[PDB]
Amino acid sequence: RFETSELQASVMISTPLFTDSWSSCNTANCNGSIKIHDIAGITYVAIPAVSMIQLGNVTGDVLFPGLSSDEPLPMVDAAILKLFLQLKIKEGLELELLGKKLVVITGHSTGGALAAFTALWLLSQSSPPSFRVFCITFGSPLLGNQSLSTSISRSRLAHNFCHVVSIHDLVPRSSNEQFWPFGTYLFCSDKGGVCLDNAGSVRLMFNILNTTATQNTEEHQRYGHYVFTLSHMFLKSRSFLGGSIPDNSYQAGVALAVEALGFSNDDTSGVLVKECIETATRIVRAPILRSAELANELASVLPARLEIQWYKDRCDASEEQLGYYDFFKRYSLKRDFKVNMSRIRLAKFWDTVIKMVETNELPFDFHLGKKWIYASQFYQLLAEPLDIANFYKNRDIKTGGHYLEGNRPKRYEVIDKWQKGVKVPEECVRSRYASTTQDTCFWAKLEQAKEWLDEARKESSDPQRRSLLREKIVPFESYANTLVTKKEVSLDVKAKNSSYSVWEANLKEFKCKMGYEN
Amino acid sequence: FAHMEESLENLDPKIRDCFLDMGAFPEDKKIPLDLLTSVWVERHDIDEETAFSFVLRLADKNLLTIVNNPRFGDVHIGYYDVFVTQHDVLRDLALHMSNRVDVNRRERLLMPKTEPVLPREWEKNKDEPFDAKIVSLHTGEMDEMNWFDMDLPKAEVLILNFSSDNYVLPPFIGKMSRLRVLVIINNGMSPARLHGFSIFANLAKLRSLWLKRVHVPELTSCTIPLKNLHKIHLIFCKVKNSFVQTSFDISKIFPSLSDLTIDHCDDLLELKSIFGITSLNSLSITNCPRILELPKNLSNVQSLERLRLYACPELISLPVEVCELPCLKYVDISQCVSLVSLPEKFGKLGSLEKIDMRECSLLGLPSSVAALVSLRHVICDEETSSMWEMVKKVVPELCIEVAKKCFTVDWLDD
Amino acid sequence: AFEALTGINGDLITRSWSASKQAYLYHKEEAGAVVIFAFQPSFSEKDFFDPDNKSSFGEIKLNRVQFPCMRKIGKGDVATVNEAFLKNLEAIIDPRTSFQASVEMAVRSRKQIVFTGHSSGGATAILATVWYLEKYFIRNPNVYLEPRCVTFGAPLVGDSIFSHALGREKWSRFFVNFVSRFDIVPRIMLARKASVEETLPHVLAQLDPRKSSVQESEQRITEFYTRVMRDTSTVANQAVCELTGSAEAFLETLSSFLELSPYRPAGTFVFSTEKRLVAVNNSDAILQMLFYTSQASDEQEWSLIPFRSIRDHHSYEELVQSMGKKLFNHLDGENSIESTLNDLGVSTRGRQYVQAALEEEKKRVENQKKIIQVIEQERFLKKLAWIEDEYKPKCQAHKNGYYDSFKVSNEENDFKANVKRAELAGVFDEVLGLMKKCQLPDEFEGDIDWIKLATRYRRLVEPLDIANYHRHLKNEDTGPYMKRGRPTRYIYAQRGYEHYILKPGSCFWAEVEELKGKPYEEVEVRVKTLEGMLGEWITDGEVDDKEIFLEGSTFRKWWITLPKNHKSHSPLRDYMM
Ligand SMILES: Nc1ncnc2c1ncn2[C@@H]1O[C@H](COP(=O)(O)O)[C@@H](O)[C@H]1O[C@@H]1O[C@H](COP(=O)(O)O)[C@@H](O)[C@H]1O
Repeated sequence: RFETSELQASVMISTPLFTDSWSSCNTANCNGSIKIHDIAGITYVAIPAVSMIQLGNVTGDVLFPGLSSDEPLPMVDAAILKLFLQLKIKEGLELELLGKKLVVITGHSTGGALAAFTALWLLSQSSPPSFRVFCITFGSPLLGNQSLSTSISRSRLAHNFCHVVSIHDLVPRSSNEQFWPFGTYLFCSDKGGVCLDNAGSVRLMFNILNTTATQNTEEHQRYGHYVFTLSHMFLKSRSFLGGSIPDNSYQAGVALAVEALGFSNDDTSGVLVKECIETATRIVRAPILRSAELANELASVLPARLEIQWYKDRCDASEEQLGYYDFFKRYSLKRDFKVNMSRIRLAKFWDTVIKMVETNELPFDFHLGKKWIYASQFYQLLAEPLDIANFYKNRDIKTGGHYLEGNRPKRYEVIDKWQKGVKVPEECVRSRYASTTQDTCFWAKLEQAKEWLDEARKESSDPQRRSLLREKIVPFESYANTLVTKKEVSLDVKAKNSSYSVWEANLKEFKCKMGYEN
Repeated sequence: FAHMEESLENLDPKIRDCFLDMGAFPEDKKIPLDLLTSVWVERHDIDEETAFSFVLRLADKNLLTIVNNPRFGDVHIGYYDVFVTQHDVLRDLALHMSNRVDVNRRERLLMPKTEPVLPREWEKNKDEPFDAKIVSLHTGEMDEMNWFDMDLPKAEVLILNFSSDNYVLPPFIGKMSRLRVLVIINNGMSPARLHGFSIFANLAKLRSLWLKRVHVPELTSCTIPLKNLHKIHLIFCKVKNSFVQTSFDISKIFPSLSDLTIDHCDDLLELKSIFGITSLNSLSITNCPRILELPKNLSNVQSLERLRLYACPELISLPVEVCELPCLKYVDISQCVSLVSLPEKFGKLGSLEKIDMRECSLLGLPSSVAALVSLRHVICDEETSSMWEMVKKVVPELCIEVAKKCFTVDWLDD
Repeated sequence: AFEALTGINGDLITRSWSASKQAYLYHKEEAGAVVIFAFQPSFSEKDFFDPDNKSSFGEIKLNRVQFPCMRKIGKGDVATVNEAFLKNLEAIIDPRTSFQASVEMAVRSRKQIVFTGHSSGGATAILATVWYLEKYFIRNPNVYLEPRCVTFGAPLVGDSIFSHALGREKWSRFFVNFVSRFDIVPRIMLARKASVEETLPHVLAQLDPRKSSVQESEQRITEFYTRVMRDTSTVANQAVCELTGSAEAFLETLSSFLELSPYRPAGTFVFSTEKRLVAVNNSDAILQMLFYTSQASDEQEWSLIPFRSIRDHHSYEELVQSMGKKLFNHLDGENSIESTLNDLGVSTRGRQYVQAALEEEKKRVENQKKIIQVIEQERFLKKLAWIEDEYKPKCQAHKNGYYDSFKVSNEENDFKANVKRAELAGVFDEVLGLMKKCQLPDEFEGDIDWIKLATRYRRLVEPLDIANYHRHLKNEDTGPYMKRGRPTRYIYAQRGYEHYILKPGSCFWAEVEELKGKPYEEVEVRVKTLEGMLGEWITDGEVDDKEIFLEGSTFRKWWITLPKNHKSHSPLRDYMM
């Protein structure tokens, strides 16, 4: 219920690292070379700024699995990457990262861009660095891309990037629209600083500053004076009346922020800044309360999963022994219709939950809720086979996409990531067959293997072609046998009339007929 | 058994005969109430109200064993879970009567077991069709054509039970001078095929139609205009070929199918042909997960008296043409997951008198629905009670009926 | 209304201050029925920061044995207190000192107990009253033995968990601490040890009233003041941002990159200013006021606030003499507080911060009342009824344990019970999640109604949950019930019940299933322990023997599989039948 941007700026200013990074950067500027040192238990990588630079602007040399090549490739400037390559700081940090737990990369202008790119390379790896990485670069150029910014956004590494820019600094402002900001950008002023996390808010602030007539060429001395006065601001307080103080907390906080950044409350540009600060903070219901409502919705949906489990048990107990997957594929009883009702209700609920998870109306640690992970795992184990059975029933013969190659709900991907977040499963030998199949795509792979075997028996008569097909089916049947031995498949797979049994019989007959045994 | 005869005598012919013919239905299979009153009307010419009164008259007796009566919510509500159970001794009493055998007549015909072996009447063509107004043929996989000639000089009612697959249409329909009732049921676990449908197309006096679990024949102009048909019910029948037949306008060929019933059927990609009819009076599409949008060209069906929906999750919501029917008096919408913000917009739907929603995801209704002055018999669910109250404030005739959902395992068995 | 609010008269404050100075030379003050205890303050570098501790914030986990019922009932974590102050407590507690003997003698005569002190002499007094509260108040709560604790300018000694426990026990009302507007004695502890180690001995020597307290190096005093102010500002800003603030991942990252003092104000601090007196109860707002009041106003004030605080460390005499002569305002009860805070000198940002804290307290109590209203609804009671009157009695009639019936059955009953259990678990998990994030009052666990309802819910429902868990063979997929898969709602209910019964479970099916298979000598010892636990449970009522002693019970089958020798040894033979 308060414009915390000023509070966040004050928190970051009061931090000793705010002054330590500035001191390290000044020492590096005096030295002119890469400075590695440890102050107050924290190590700072201080890359000196390079005067000459031309930031005009998959990667064989650069290892950044976070670039998100699937989305339009991020246009990283040629100068920044060519510098990162040519200073050869990689060997240096690898021989310096040994036995370190906390590191705060520091830089200024081009040095700040170097620090930001080095950090981005550090976190954008297959394995995250053991040492915690932070960025305190100030004055760095706005170089970047919308794709790169959104990649850092979904990577949840924007918070690790903190940048301080003065109200009169032009180096970040003088950039092309192709360079999109990412991370936390703070617009420090003489009176106070304001933190802006939203990329759109930062872009709007940059635009309004460009329209503003700010003329300060010697930005280094301004940065020094600003860090000094901000470090020594907590000692002396002020009235902070903000002229006519509004009764409303939101308006009063916004006006205080506007006064802190220098602009007058009644100034026209000050009024625009007031409006953008008002629009900066999103007004939604508290995520903690929404978590409880999601818990209640999960409790309400749970009986539908109980009824779908009851249907599965009844289908298993059926005398036909056809298999609940095959029973759902051959929908002739109203039970299939109502169980489709239940599964569609579950799918709708879980899609809503995942969508709201993505949009951030919930605590960031929602996936780490343990209970939600187990609920998602149970849902996936009890629903997805039926979803793929329905898809295959509605799948035309010409529709060869199957379920492995696309046509898989994104909710299942997110659930798979959440189960990737669980502890290591205990390798306890199952006394009896598992209640549900551990693999959530086993049936689709079985369907693909059935298609391959049918192709073999109606094509590839050429022994070698058939032989290659047999070589294709043998690893899958070996995998299935291993799954059976560990008892990771329910009784439906072992059903006499089950698709798996018929497929195995056809495989045995084909092996006998070609004489491919052993 | 003697008390059964006494009770039959107590019932006057108007009801006694109705019962006797009702006992001729498959004993193991359930009997729909709508089908029962249909055959009762087409045989004894009793009105619908008289048929309902006779149903009650049998109900007070222990002979009738109705499944349930959830249609009590409103008279507008159509027959719901009203299947009736009878006694085999009661059918044995009909056999003990041997009215067909005693009079050597083709009326009151029944053969149990639905055995392929046809009766002595079919044998050596001993089927003396003295009077065939009543016809109940129970068959399994034997030739529907039978092994004799059934001219049916006077046969207003006919039924047929079957199973297996790839069946054929018997020429008895073509031989029949007149007939008004036709019932075919397939007991197999797979949809059944039909051949030679032109035999049933020879006659143009049929008045009722009811089929189950059979591949429906195409709706071409080969069928002679059925200007006396008024009822059409489809159960578990894939209509992929027979539908999308808008080239042949159903109304233009015949005023047949004034009311239509679809249940537990899929592959209904479109519905243009259904809405192309001009003589339709009632429509009920239930248990169809293959419907996404009701066509906006429903202005042809302007006499529609009731529209009922029971199961259609893919349907996003109701269209805006719902409030364009001055004859729509009853609406049912339940068990529809995708019904968020149901656009009833019942400002021009004042004809609507009763609205039922056992369970729904309705999230919002226009103020026009509150303007509706005839929103009585509101069988609403537990949720959306605030909105019913809002409507109650403007129109106190709401007559709300909060629906408490119950859960049973009876759905688990068949 | 200061006396009405705190229960302390001004004459008692005068006696407390007099005894505080007198004890400078554990001094007892037999002033009528009231017994005033005053601890001698000390001014040494080791006193504020214990050399043994290595952290920048001297702390030690309070032992549960010496300090029972101070740990948070949830999560089972204890609070932290200053190591040197705890050492002073344990030194005074020693029988040779006879302080505890004097307290016992005073209590045996029903004489009122008052603990007082200034600075160090005070900080300890607060610990000693907490010790006496847990010694006597919790065992037999009574008005006559209710103690009082008044101290002048004491450094913060309690953590957030300590304040939460103090509030939960409703013992915060007995604590009243007087703090001058400009006084570094309570504000020093909110600072890093290393940040102030350079000038700490100098300022401690100057602050000593017993010492000459002269030749103060302004430079060193100014440096110490600047470091303390900076650290306190950082702590206060972090606290207010954490309590109500956005960009939580950002705060998480710097919290991973920073080290801040965890000590939080506890009790009822009362502030003092020539214009008016002000008392607050909100712990979070106490730190905000502590930071904001001591903020600089003008250049003339600067370099004088350090000197002013140094002199005001011993200026409490004038405040005590003129306590009655000053207007009193209760900040919590006061509706319009802008004028009062302006008189206190708190800037606009501090006013808005404390107002936000008060609003968040209002939201907390509103959530408590909403949860109470939801619980009072009949539907939840009906749902409990269903389980206790249709499912269980029918299973008893069916000669099958309701747990065993839950395992294998087709009756809709089982389905209805499953649905009811799911619905109840959803609401209880809602309440548990609300309680986890401290969105409910610290006393929400306190009232007997909620804990009784939770205990009944656990005892009625948990067998159904374990039946569902073991029936689906998830034990062979993740592990035993106790190791993993136990909802923490039942654990929290058990913890609350244990805490409630400390002063004056129903999941036996879990281990019973665990014992199934792999019989051994260690298993049969576990069988005897189980038998004893089942006996004491049916004595307590967590499990009901008759529904378990049925012929069709799974326990019965397991006992049948048990060798006849342990059967002969066991005493439950006649009960089993
Ligand atoms: N292998 C597993 N699969 C699915 N969920 C798991 C699980 N292991 C633990 N859980 C659930 O995960 C939750 C984690 O605990 P908590 O809710 O306090 O954060 C528990 O409620 C637990 O419920 C336990 O799981 C049982 C079945 O849960 P559902 O009824 O929700 O399917 C419950 O009876 C209870 O014992």
